[PDB]
Amino acid sequence: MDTTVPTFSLAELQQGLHQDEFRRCLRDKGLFYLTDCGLTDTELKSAKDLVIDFFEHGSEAEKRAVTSPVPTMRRGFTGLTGSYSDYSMCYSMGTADNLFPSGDFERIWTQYFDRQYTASRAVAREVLRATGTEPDGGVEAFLDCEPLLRFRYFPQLRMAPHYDLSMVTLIQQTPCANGFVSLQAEVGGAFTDLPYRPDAVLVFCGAIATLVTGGQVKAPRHHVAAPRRDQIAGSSRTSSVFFLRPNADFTFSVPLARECGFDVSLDGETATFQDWIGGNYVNIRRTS
Amino acid sequence: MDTTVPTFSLAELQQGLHQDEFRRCLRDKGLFYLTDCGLTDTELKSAKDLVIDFFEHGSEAEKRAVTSPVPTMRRGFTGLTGSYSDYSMCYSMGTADNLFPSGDFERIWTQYFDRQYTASRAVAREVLRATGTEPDGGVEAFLDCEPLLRFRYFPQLRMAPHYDLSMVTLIQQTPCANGFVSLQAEVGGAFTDLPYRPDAVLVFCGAIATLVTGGQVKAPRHHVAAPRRDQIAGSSRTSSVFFLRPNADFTFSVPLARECGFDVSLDGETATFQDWIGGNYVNIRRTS
Amino acid sequence: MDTTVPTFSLAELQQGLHQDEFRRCLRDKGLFYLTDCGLTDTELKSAKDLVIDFFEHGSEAEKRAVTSPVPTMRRGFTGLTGSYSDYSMCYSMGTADNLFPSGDFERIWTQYFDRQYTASRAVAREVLRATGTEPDGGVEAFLDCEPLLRFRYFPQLRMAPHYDLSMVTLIQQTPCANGFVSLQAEVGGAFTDLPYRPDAVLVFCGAIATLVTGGQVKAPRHHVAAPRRDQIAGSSRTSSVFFLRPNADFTFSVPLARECGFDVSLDGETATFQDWIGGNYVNIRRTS
Ligand SMILES: CC1(C)S[C@@H]2[C@H](NC(=O)[C@@H](N)c3ccccc3)C(=O)N2[C@H]1C(=O)O
Ligand SMILES: CC1(C)S[C@@H]2[C@H](NC(=O)[C@@H](N)c3ccccc3)C(=O)N2[C@H]1C(=O)O
Ligand SMILES: CC1(C)S[C@@H]2[C@H](NC(=O)[C@@H](N)c3ccccc3)C(=O)N2[C@H]1C(=O)O
Ligand SMILES: [Fe+2]
Ligand SMILES: [Fe+2]
Ligand SMILES: [Fe+2]
Repeated sequence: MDTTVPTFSLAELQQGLHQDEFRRCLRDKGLFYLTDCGLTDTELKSAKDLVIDFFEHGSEAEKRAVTSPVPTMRRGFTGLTGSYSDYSMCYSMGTADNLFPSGDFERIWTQYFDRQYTASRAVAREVLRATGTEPDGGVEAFLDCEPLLRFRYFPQLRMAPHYDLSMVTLIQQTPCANGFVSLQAEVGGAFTDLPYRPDAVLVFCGAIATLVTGGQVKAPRHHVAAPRRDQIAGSSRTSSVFFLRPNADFTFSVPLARECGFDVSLDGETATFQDWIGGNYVNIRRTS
Repeated sequence: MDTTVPTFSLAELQQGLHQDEFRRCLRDKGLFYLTDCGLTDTELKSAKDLVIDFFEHGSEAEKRAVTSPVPTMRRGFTGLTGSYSDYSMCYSMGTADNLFPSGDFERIWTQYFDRQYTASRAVAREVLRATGTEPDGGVEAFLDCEPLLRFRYFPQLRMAPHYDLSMVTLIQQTPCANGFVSLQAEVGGAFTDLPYRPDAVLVFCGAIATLVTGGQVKAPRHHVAAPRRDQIAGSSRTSSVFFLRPNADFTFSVPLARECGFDVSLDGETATFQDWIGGNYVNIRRTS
Repeated sequence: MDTTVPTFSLAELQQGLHQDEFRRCLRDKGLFYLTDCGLTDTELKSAKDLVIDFFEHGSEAEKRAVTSPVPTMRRGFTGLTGSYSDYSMCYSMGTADNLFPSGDFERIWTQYFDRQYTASRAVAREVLRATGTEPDGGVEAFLDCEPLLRFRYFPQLRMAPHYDLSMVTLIQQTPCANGFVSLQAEVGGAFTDLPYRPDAVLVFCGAIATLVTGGQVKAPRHHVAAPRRDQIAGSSRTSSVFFLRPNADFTFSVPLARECGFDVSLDGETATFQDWIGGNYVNIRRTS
């Protein structure tokens, strides 16, 4: 195996190009960079700009006003002697129930969310087409789902190894000033760098892609590294992480789940996502 | 915001005093000290006395006889080369299925439990009244619930940051001989000391208060710190932690849950506590 | 209490010998070594031989071909700059859906699995008989279940303290060249060594034995230690861990569960294993 993380143009895939390369990428790697999907650096920088201003310059009171009463990191702001936000701050959003610091932030972030949600649906549609997969209930009902967007600022592991439990996850990063590459994934049994690319988004396949396709798609393990010390000046970083997550009522075959590695304890022949994961979303999982 | 942790007299709240102060405390802080609730230092010391004697002087055989066959810390004693109890010992009780080292311990601990359970119900009734909340099924059925009391001796973080998943949690501590203040909570985005007060109990609102009230009550994050070394002589401590926990069949609105931050994966319009958390109680949660 | 970990011959127990000793062992310890159960060192070495050859000498491509697309450690190979397998490698199997590196490996490992599954059922039948226990639905339907076998190579804690959630767990180890004893369990409130025995398998009772027997069987806590440094040359080791796990539909009394320490949040009077643990198997649990 070439252990190179590939790149695909969404526009080209949608035109039927690179069918074998894409399908083998999904089976053997389960991650790739995606160009030509409507996600520019320019917009990343505009959404990034307005939230970073809020993180640095918003007051305790303004933060409070967009903090959920339970600290779940589902919507709004999460700071996370001193503060939980010493380590990192988060801003989360979905298709509704959002908490916005102002009308300007709302306009920018709604647009950014919608662009990520469209791209995510679109790449997912290609993963399903590439694998000949018709979800129970059909493709469009499956993709009209329960996305979660989290943007996270890290001051100068960071994140332990895990796989995602999404259909797909779209990641936009900003680079470390000092060049350190924090995001890593297992490819060919070894940890491969996943650097910022100004022209592309990183796609990880998650365990729901494995499930829905009957095991035709790998859900790779990945983690976020921390610098040496030679590299701990200018080591701060941000990431925009978009989880395309199924509806609670997403239904699948139990015997099929078993065949691809899922250690289910489910009686009978079909089950729902809620049956499997329970009554709260679980976005990530460790192999341990 | 004043980030002072307030104190309320339960007797005064029950007479309708400090309505605005209490309601704003619940919304903006979700914790407070409570006086005038039937919980003296004297009784803490009497229950504390008899269990500490058991911890230090009870034999392996006497410990065994009040240890559950599965090490869940639900009832009885939990020790928790050498032993799991090197780090800490626990004594747990509920409204039934209790394991008591003797008739004297049973009398003292039953009375102590009942006083904490009454106070917990009583403060919870005030939180519900303050927020205009009628639980599905009514107030009294909601409060006749599944409490758990755990008393824990810590030898000289200790507890990672979390919020509780109770309606309310009542905490009585004994101080460190050397003055160190181990319990901390986020208030105004910063870690505030929560010291022993001889005349008062500390109340944390938990995520069930947030849920049942439709988001009118904050569930604060809190953690237990460890000394410096200048403060690691005389750093042992004890805490009595009373979780007022809903019945499995406690029913709530799914859309309402979503509106206040709960990242539910629940199909349809109502759900039960068992639907949400699953078939075992989960007492605490991290934001991570 | 004698805190010696006892040994029983399965053949003798099946003939009705040592009834009191066995029953008191289950109640007070919940672990023992088992001889005369069809599990030789010779076979351990033959299954061990062929998998260790695969771990050291199988290629990336051959590993890939027996790796599940989701990294669950349910079937096949789990490696677990550099690799997740730097720390340890795993090989997992069940009664079906297995992934085998070759016809020779398959023959050897199928036979090894079957021998462990037979021994596990057989010792479990004795635990149930010793405690006068008839599972809902009868003994044989209960024991025709969902086993999982994991073989794990550890290079030179390792495993945090936990109890198992199996009916029983059978452990075959190979020793450290340097004599260090990694596996430890709580017996008499203290950590007792559990060394390799060439003629015997180690049996841990799990929480399902506690549950099904109404609390007549202890589920002990255990952990895997790491050497000093004087003992970190020749500290690598392997273990074969067989979990005899109930069917999803295993049914028990909720009030009875409560009586023995299980902190269930289950409405009504009976429940299933799936109700209690959820839709994925959970093999181990910490007291924390
Ligand atoms: C590696 C990842 C793709 S998944 C991981 C992590 N996951 C989350 O925050 C997610 N659990 C979350 C969303 C909303 C509320 C609570 C929590 C995240 O972000 N990391 C991404 C990254 O580092 O690139
Ligand atoms: C911060 C807290 C209010 S909640 C936290 C912790 N929680 C538990 O022990 C509880 N999970 C438990 C009860 C019974 C059986 C198993 C476990 C506890 O005690 N700490 C309190 C404290 O330190 O003041
Ligand atoms: C102490 C133990 C008896 S249980 C513990 C651990 N558990 C597992 O690997 C098990 N969770 C597993 C099986 C399959 C897929 C995912 C995970 C294991 O192995 N250790 C044994 C040991 O060290 O002797
Ligand atoms: Fe991830
Ligand atoms: Fe707590
Ligand atoms: Fe174990």
